[PDB]
Amino acid sequence: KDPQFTNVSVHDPSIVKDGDTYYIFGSHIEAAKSKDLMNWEKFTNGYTTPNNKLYGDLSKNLAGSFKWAGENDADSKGGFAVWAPDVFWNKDYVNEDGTKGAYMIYYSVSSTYIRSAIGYAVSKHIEGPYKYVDTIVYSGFTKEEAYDANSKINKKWTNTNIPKLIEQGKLKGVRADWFHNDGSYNNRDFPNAIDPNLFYDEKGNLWMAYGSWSGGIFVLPMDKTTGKPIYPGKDGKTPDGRLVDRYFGIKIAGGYYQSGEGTYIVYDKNTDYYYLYVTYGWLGADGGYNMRQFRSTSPTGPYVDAKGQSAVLPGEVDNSPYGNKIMGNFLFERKVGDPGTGIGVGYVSPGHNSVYLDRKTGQQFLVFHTRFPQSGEYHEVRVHQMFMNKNGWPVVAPYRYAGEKLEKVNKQDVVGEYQLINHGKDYSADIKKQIFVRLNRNNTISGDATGTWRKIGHNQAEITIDGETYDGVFVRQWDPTSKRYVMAFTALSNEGVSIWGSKLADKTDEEIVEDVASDLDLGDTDHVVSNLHLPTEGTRHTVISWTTSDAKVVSETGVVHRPEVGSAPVTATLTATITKGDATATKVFHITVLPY
Ligand SMILES: OC[C@@H]1O[C@@H](OC[C@@H]2O[C@@H](OC[C@@H]3O[C@@H](OC[C@@H]4O[C@@H](OC[C@@H]5O[C@@H](OC[C@@H]6O[C@@H](OC[C@@H]7O[C@@H](OC[C@@H]8O[C@@H](O)[C@H](O)[C@H]8O)[C@H](O)[C@H]7O)[C@H](O)[C@H]6O)[C@H](O)[C@H]5O)[C@H](O)[C@H]4O)[C@H](O)[C@H]3O)[C@H](O)[C@H]2O)[C@H](O)[C@H]1O
Repeated sequence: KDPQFTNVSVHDPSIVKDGDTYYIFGSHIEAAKSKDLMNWEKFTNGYTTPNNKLYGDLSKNLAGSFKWAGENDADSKGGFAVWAPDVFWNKDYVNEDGTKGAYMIYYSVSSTYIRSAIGYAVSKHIEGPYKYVDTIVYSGFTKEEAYDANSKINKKWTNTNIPKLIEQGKLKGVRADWFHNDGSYNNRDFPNAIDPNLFYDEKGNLWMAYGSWSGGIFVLPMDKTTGKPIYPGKDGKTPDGRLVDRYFGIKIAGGYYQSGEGTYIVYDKNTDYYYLYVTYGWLGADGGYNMRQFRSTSPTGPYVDAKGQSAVLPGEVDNSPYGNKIMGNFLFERKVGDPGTGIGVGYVSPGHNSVYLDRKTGQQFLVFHTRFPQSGEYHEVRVHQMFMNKNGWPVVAPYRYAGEKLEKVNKQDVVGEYQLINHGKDYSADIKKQIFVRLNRNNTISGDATGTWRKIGHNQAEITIDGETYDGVFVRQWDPTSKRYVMAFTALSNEGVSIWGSKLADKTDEEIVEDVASDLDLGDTDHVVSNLHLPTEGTRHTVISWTTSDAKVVSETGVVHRPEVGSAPVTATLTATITKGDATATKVFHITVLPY
């Protein structure tokens, strides 16, 4: 009855459901399918060309886009760069043969941090092969003629699709503000055209939101029929002050060179909210990708967080205060004495997500790529279920989706000790690990934090710590370390902080110290040539202190002193005294140290 998982490495996944089957489409022409959001099979060949699984002859097909960026050019020297797509079924799209209905993949191509463009391709079948249509949004264009190093491409704006639009009367003409004084692209205020996301709204209209760092995230209204932007055509401001551009659209997030990418927007027909997901930080293992969360009553904004702050920054400022941090770097550390093996389950730089909102059950899933502790830049896809908390915010489940659903939750299954992770607001390469609290039968919270708690209705959690209230739900989770299903909670404060709870198994101190003793292993102590690592700490704050029988062979801290060449091997005995509260255990380790 244990869950089975089959993983795949798709960067920047973007989920879509097609009948019985779930599909995700990532960067680098990578894509996979699942029937259960747990077992994925990849079906693509990547950047292979031709016979490219998605695009066929990659270079000739998408050449309309590669005239501008993303092929053997600058940062895509000797390769391609096809980034962060989105895929959906457009029942309204008029084909080349007059019939209506097609799959659309909206993709990015890029060659610098600013020179890039969004284009799209259509197809009879969702697995491809897709067939180019147009290139609709450019960035990194210049006021006069110019070139990037190791690039032959004239960057002047007259090389984009802008002149054609000025002809068709869709734009007045070039906006001066797009350029600095030196005539270069003004990405302080204007976007980098990648990461398109396609969403329908409440009345069934189509929209594309897009962008990464630089000037921010923009949204454009989309002609359901052709697949092309209905450009604003005139500059202006939104009623609340947000920039509207004639070409780029409406600014809904970010700005002033700060991070933010992987836009995904969903209309919730029940809460009547548009939820904006965005990822902060830098994608690699030392860059700290966060996922951030905002909402608006309009698809155009203004999008705000649980604190009621704008996703659009006021200037070059720390962006970390803004947006619900719904997931950062974390590790449910498997300390000495915890069941299972390994370091525990953790993520490094999770993010660039899509969302699937099921029409039948109303269950919501978060879908993202992530790296892992101790694994460098290796990454896999992960799915976490989201549940709607009492304030109209989806709250993310602590663990990957394993078939769980909301249930009636009984108080006696909630009471106990919890490992708790508080994702906070700051972010870095720091991995956040658990503290130890308990939810007591008297509805107080004691341990590494102090406060009160309430179950409300079938499963609503309310957690109060030091005058902050975190609202979310109690829900059952798969803990892959102890290999059991566990009680868990996730809750969100109106500071936009998320806290996670995973319930430890019930144990008394006398049981903890004996679990610690049985787990405490120094490895092979028979042929010792290096220093030994002696853990001073076991699970649930158990102190482990050490003594040695002979400091000349090995110290209290595990530093060994090998005999000089041509000596007899030497031995000492290390004693671990293990104490949790009033309990005590002892374990002895016999050490043999080899001479040089
Ligand atoms: O073999 C069978 C199967 O294979 C196995 O599969 C495993 C495979 O491995 C995966 O590869 C995935 C890896 O990740 C890919 O990377 C992801 C893609 O690229 C991403 O690029 C995004 C970039 O990120 C952002 O950078 C952020 C930011 O933007 C720029 O900012 C700098 C810039 O400079 C400033 O100047 C301003 C000055 O300031 C003012 O004072 C002055 O006036 C101005 O002059 C400017 O303002 C600043 O913005 C910088 O880039 C950075 O700072 C940026 O948005 C993007 O450029 C993209 O998001 C993502 O898609 C990596 O390439 C790939 O290797 C495969 O997927 C997987 O299949 C499997 O195991 C086997 O079965």
